[PDB]
Parts: sequence; structure tokens; C-alpha cells
Amino acid sequence: KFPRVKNWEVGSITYDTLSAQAQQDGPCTPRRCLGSLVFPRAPEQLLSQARDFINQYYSSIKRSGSQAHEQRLQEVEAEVAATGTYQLRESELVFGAKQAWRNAPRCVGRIQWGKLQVFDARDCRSAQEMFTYICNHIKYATNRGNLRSAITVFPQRCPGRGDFRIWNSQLVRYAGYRQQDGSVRGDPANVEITELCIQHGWTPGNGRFDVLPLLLQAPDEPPELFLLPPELVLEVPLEHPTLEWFAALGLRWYALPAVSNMLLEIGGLEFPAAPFSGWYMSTEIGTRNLCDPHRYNILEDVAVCMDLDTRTTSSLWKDKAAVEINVAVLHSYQLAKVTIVDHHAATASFMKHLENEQKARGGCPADWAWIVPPISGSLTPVFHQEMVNYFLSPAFRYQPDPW
Amino acid sequence: FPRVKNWEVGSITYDTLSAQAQQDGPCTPRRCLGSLVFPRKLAPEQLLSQARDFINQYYSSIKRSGSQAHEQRLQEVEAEVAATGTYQLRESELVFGAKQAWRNAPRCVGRIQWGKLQVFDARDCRSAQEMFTYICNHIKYATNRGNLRSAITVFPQRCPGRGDFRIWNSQLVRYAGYRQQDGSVRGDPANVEITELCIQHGWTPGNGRFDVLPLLLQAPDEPPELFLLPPELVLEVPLEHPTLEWFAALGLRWYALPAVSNMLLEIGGLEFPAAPFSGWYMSTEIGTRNLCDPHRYNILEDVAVCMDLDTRTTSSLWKDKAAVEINVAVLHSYQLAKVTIVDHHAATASFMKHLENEQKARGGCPADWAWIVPPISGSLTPVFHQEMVNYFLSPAFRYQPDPW
Ligand code: HEM
Ligand code: HEM
Ligand SMILES: Cc1cc(N)nc2cc(-c3cccc(CN)c3)ccc12
Ligand SMILES: Cc1cc(N)nc2cc(-c3cccc(CN)c3)ccc12
Ligand SMILES: C[C@H](O)[C@H](O)[C@H]1CNc2nc(N)[nH]c(=O)c2N1
Ligand SMILES: C[C@H](O)[C@H](O)[C@H]1CNc2nc(N)[nH]c(=O)c2N1
Ligand SMILES: [Gd]
Ligand SMILES: [Gd]
Ligand SMILES: [Zn+2]
Repeated sequence: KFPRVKNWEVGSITYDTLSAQAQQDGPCTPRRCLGSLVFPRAPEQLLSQARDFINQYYSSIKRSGSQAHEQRLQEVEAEVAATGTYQLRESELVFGAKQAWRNAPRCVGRIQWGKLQVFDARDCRSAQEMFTYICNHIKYATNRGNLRSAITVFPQRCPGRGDFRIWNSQLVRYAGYRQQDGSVRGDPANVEITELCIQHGWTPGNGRFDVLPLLLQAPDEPPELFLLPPELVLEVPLEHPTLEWFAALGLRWYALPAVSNMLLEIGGLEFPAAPFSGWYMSTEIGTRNLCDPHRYNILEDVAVCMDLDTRTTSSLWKDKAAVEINVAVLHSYQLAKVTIVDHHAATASFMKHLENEQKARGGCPADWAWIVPPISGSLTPVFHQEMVNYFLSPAFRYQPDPW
Repeated sequence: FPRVKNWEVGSITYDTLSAQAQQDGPCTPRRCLGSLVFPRKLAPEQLLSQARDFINQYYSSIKRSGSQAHEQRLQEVEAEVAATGTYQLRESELVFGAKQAWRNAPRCVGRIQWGKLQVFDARDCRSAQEMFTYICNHIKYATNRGNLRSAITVFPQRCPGRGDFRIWNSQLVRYAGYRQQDGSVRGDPANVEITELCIQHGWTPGNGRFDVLPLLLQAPDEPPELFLLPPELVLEVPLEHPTLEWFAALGLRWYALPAVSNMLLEIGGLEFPAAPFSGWYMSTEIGTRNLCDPHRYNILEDVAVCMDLDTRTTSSLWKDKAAVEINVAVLHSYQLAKVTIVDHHAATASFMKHLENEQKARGGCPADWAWIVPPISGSLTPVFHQEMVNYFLSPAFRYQPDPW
């Protein structure tokens, strides 16, 4: 009844009993698997989710069945009956944010899941106070290059009030200016948000690494434009340890990966605004952000400077240029004393996580196509680890763009 | 109808062919098991219905459905199973079914070639010595002095009352793997079990890292018989690097012909447990998986040391630099020997074209993203950004239990 799961490098076999507890249904059926799709997608339903969360909390602290556990269950039942909703205790919120990270199947950094700084912003009341909370987040997490994981949780969704939203997909992003040729100067992934910042009063730049302002939405108000203080956004200029012309490319990236557009769901409550941040795995910058054809797309240019034969695929110039771009990313972050992890160290620590989670809960939801790095996949141990993908709550979820 | 997006281009298609998926895969709404290598698997009315669907497939594919020839073949099969318990495929039906099974293979990136397959009909095979003759002819035709040609040879269908034909080797060409005293392995670790079966059944073992194994062939209701491949039949490529002169001295080699021999072919209810097929290699199969996997030859650190890379820290990406040069050596050595090989960039681009072609021919294409995306430089190839739908159509190649 439980999926048998094999590691082909070592030969070992486990059974994922945790998946049987999967609380929501994914896209696959016995007739066809859709595991590679990027986006696949009251009172008594709220109560059964709340009850399950409270049960999770009290088990985490090994007080299951205690008087405090029973009373907290009764307390939540009474609040949902009177108001239609309930509030999390402070400690439940911290636990819930950590559990959501721990449950995120596509995250390879979950070895860190217990070391997460939770900022409680549930009494925020304006877009301006939102901005203050975000600046304190960026300050704490950046920590002058020594990165600390963090999440800031703004007020939960509630009836009769709009949501707090952060319109930006990340707290720090580079502008992408749509050209008349159909081309883009800057980051193409950010064309729409760039157009929305301009419409809302931002005087644009014309560089390739222009940091976008924040578009912040307080309940029942249009979004408000806030500029990030430049001394708060730590950036790394890219150079290569033995290719001195690389620095003349004029490349840079920012220190802090801070996703701001997902929804955090805890015990049936929904938090549409809850930015979270850790530190980068180098292949996200080197391979994806800089070499994706639809991103900055620098691969052919680096190869030509390296004087590779770009006229035939059989020279493996693409693989060679990509490797060196990743070397430069790693070298530049270490040189700038900004935390970063390479994809070998990251996937090694994830294997340690899988073994911890197997002992702790009997399984671990993992999306194989996202845990395997985008270069060198079979060189890392997760390639040979079979994985079971499924949805647990608390959870981080994708959500529609507020516009 | 699943909506499928290419994130590099922005294009959208709908896979209407998945609707016709015969059997059921491992996944449920509760959890996805698309990364498992083997799903935990391994009546006349049952046979006729599968036979019916295939005959209809065939006649539709030659624009003769509902025709006179269609209705006659249907009634012919009904009568043959009523009298025999099974039925026989027409030679053309066998060709069509073999090509379809390849075409429907979700994990094969080489399917752009699916129409060009040489089918060798061996259904009249009697002994293991005759099996060995059919095999050696396949190998010579498929190798073709290094201008590789795709091919399959079909041995007699399993039928009730008698044991099956089986090739015990997982491939026709396999290097031995010798369990060593200090726990380790000399040779290919994947083949430790078959290498000891060969020794058990008589084979005198070598002691190299690339001793080609003999073939353990099993006729119906017989013990397996050892057969030695003639050396001039097994084309091998010694591996050298275009600029690292010391690479040749590592003594690495690989063989020209990827010929899988332990999978079962299913056509319209019929099952052929011995039907070996072959194409040519993609370079990453050799250079990345077979030589660099930790549980295979595992040569990565060896090459990195010869390159004077800093193996002390993972962030020098010495594993990545060594891997790229091993794949370069593979491509260079195959091309130099004039043996057919394709790099993962060229291959993935051809599969994109196959996806487009199948979208018009059949409305979709079953594909297993985890196996289509190459094991190095995944996101540098265009299949990485292609969403894919995996399902099982028949005719098909299937995994089967080992004969022991
Ligand atoms: C501490 C260092 C961390 C590293 C190195 C890391 C690494 C990664 C990587 C490489 C991905 C794949 C993203 C992509 O390729 O697009 C990812 C996804 C993700 N990570 Fe982590 N992460 C870290 C911390 C965190 C934290 C602190 C959280 C939240 C508390 C988090 C939650 C997520 C989520 C929710 C996703 C994507 C989920 C989805 O798309 O469905 N991560 N992470
Ligand atoms: C002619 C050029 C061909 C190329 C370049 C090619 C390439 C590949 C590759 C890279 C795989 C992934 C297997 C792995 O490394 O794990 C594969 C799998 C497969 N191929 Fe193709 N192949 C070719 C021809 C063929 C032919 C002629 C057949 C049969 C008619 C075939 C049927 C299959 C099947 C059934 C699999 C699945 C193997 C498994 O999952 O066990 N292929 N192929
Ligand atoms: C916290 C954290 C650290 C890190 N190093 N990387 C991350 C990547 C994402 C991410 C999620 C979904 C989609 C995308 C863009 N494809 C990126 C989220 C959080 C991350
Ligand atoms: C025909 C053909 C051509 C080719 N180039 N490669 C192939 C690989 C396989 C294969 C089968 C089982 C396991 C693995 C490795 N996990 C690979 C089968 C047929 C192939
Ligand atoms: C089509 C494919 O699933 C999609 O492009 C995915 C594949 N795996 C990925 N894996 C990670 N970590 N990040 C990504 O953006 C993607 N893209
Ligand atoms: C666990 C995972 O499914 C397994 O390691 C797969 C992944 N993708 C693969 N892809 C190919 N071509 N060959 C393989 O052996 C594998 N192994
Ligand atoms: Gd230099
Ligand atoms: Gd030397
Ligand atoms: Zn699935």
C-alpha cells in the first residue's frame, strides 16, 4: 500500500508512508502523469484543516493529548463558530511557517527548515507600514552578506476586507524594458512588472541591472510605489578567477532571493502576503538567470570570448561556457563574502534531509524535476534518488497575480 | 485534455492522444510517482479485444479501415484464437507493431527515427544455436562497419504450454564485472550478476575492465546455453581526447552498438519475451552515465586528477569540468572511428521536431521528462523547458521479470 522508493547509487529502499496523508490532490491520474507541468492549477472544511494543524503543532512539541491540546482544539472550534474564522497563536504561526517550508516539494534547501526567522506582521495596517516591515526583513536577511533565512507574515485573508499583496514576484528584481524590436533590455522575466511600475509613476532607467521599486497593496487600495534604499540591496559584480575579460561583460546579481508572491496556508488560514528568503544556489544565477535563452541569454557570447567553436554542437561549447559562468558566480559571491551554495553541496545536504525526514515522518514530498539541478544532474546524488511528489499542509501555494 | 506549455517559446498545445492511453501508470491524484524507474509491476476475451484494437490501429494507419480487407482480417483472427488459443501476426502487421512500440516508448529521445527500423522476423526459431545465428546477423547488419542502422529481431511469441525464448543478458554487448576480494568491482558493476551466471554456466572469466561477456541464450524449456561473440563482430571504440594526450592512456573504451535484449514486446495482445533492438548511442549515455555514474565505472575523480583540478572543494565545479571533457572525448573518439553517435544537443533538438510532428500526426506524444532531459546540461537543451505528458500506449516495449 505504500510506494517503494529506491536509491540507485547506494541500492537502498524505503517506503513513503507520509504520502498517504496527502491532504490535497495533484494533477496526475492512473491514465497520464503531469509531473512536469509548472502550474498544474466553509465552517466544517475550515475546522477539519484547523484541527489537523493544531494536531501537528502539539505533536511537534510532544504534548499530544494533553489538557493544553484539548483546550486549544475547543478554543478554535468556538472561535470558528462565532466569527467564521480564527487566529493563530504566535507559536503556532512560527511552527506553521517552518512546516510550510519543510513541505515544499520543489525546494532543495530544506535541510535548513528548522532555522527560519519568523517576523509577525499581522497587525500591519497600511502600505507604508508594509514597506517598513519589508525593509527590516531585507536588512535582517542580508546581514551584510551573511544570509539568514526569514519570512514576514502580513495579515491573513479575511471576509469584508481586501488582501495585502506584494505585486512583485521577488523583493529584489531587475527591470526588463520591452523594446520596439520585440527585444528586451534587462531581465525579460520582469517585463510585465516593469510595465506596471512605470504605469504607476516610476521613472524608469535604461540599464540591464536596474533594481525595480516595490508595488505594495494594502486592503482595498490601489498599489503604492516604494523605492528600495540602494544601501539595502546588496549586489555582487561578476568576475571570473582566471578569465579576466569576464569582468568587462559588466555582469552582476543581487545577494538575496526573496519570493514575495506566494500564498502561505496554515490550518485553513490564508496569508496572501508572506515574503520569504534564503540564499542562492549558484545554478539559479549562472545557468538559469544568465544562460536561459529567454533570460539574459549570455551563453553564446561567453563561448565566443572563450574562443570555442560555436559552429557545431559536438564541440560542447554550450556545456563549457555554462560551466565557466557558474564558476564565476561562485567565485564572485565568495569573493564578495555573500553566502551562496553550489549545486553539489546543496544536493548533498538534501540527501541528508531525506534521511532525516524518513526517520522523522516516514517520507518527504519531493518534485524530482525541480530538485535535480539544471546542469550536471546525474553528477549529483539526487539524480539517482527516486522521489514521491504530493501536497501537505501547511504549504506555500501559487496564486493569481493581483492585477 | 491536458494543456502543455513550452516555457522557452510560449507555445501551447493540447495532448488529445493521452485520452486513448491503454493501461494505467503509477500516479494518482494523491501522489506522483513519475520518477520511479520501475512501476511496482513486473482468457480468450482478453486476447481478442487487444487483437481487435491493434487490427483497427493498423488498417486505420493504412487508410483501409472498414474496408473489405479490414473485416476479413478481423474474422480471421477470431477463428485463429478459437482454434489455437492465440493467433499469428502478418509480416506487415509485425513491422507496423514494432515501429509503433518504438514510437510509443515514452523514455526514448531518439524517436525522430521511428519510421526507419529494420525488422528481422525470427519467429521460426527452434534452438539456441539458431537464436545465436539470428543475433549475430542482427549485430552485423546493425553495426554496418560503424554506419549504424536501427533494427529489431523478433523471436517466437510466448504461448501457453511451453517456456519462452529469453536472452539472459540485458544487452547483447556488455562488459564483465568481477567481484573483487576487497569488496570492490573490476569491470562494469551493473553486470556483476550476469557475469557470475556466465561463469556458473561454464564461461572462463577474463580479468580486464572491458571483457565482453558471452551470451546466455535460453530456448523453450531448456537451460541457458553459453555462446561467445566472435571478436570481429563486436565493434569497440578506444577513447581518446582531442587535446589531452594522457586521456588515451587511461585505457577507456566502449562499444558501438546499444542493443537491449531483456525487454518484452507486446503487439495486439501478443508478447515476445525475446525481441532485441538497437539504434546508436547518444554521447551522454556513454560519457556521463556509463563512465561517470558512482555505481558504474565511476571515473570522474580519475579524470579530474589528471586535469589537475582542485578536488578539495565542490565549488571549483571539478566534477562538471571533468564530465564535459569525458563527453568531449566520447564524441571525438566515435567521430574519429567513423562510428555513428549523436550529442545531446543535436538529439534533444530532433526530439522537439518529433514532438511537433507527432502533434500533427496523432495529437500528442507520450514522453517521460525525467528520461528525455539529458543528464548533463539539462536546461541548455530545449526539452528542459517543454512540458510533457507521460502515458502508456500499445504496442509497447515493457520491462519483464528476469528469467531466474
Ligand atoms: C536557505 C537556503 C535556500 C536554498 C539554497 C533554497 C533553494 C531553492 C531552489 C534551488 C529552489 C528551486 C527554485 C527554482 O529553480 O525556480 C527552491 C524552491 C522553493 N523554495 Fe527554497 N531555498 C532556500 C530557502 C527557502 C526558504 C527559507 C523558504 C521558505 C520559508 C523556501 C521555500 C521554497 C519554495 C516555496 C520553493 C518553490 C515552491 C514551488 O515553486 O511550488 N526556500 N528553493
Ligand atoms: C536510433 C537512435 C536512438 C537513440 C539516439 C536512442 C536514445 C535513447 C535514450 C537516450 C534513451 C534513454 C535510455 C537511458 O539512457 O536510460 C532511450 C530509451 C529507449 N529507447 Fe531509444 N534510442 C534510439 C533507438 C531506439 C530503437 C531502435 C528502439 C526500439 C525500436 C528504441 C526504444 C527505446 C526504449 C524502449 C527505451 C526505453 C529504455 C528503458 O526505459 O529501459 N530506441 N533511447
Ligand atoms: C527561498 C529561495 C531560495 C533560493 N535560493 N531560491 C528560491 C527560488 C524560488 C522560486 C520558486 C518558484 C519559482 C522560481 C522561479 N523559477 C523561483 C523560491 C524561493 C527560493
Ligand atoms: C535502443 C537504445 C538506444 C540508445 N542510445 N540507448 C538505449 C538505452 C536503453 C536503456 C534501457 C534500460 C536502461 C537504460 C539506462 N537506465 C537504458 C535501451 C535502448 C536504447
Ligand atoms: C518544463 C519543466 O518542468 C520546467 O521548465 C521546469 C523543470 N525543472 C525546473 N526546476 C527548477 N528548479 N526550476 C525551474 O524553473 C524548472 N523548470
Ligand atoms: C530516479 C530516476 O527516475 C532515475 O534515476 C532515472 C532518472 N532519469 C534517467 N534518464 C535516463 N535516460 N536514464 C536513466 O537511467 C535515468 N534514471
Ligand atoms: Gd587568464
Ligand atoms: Gd602532471
Ligand atoms: Zn505523475
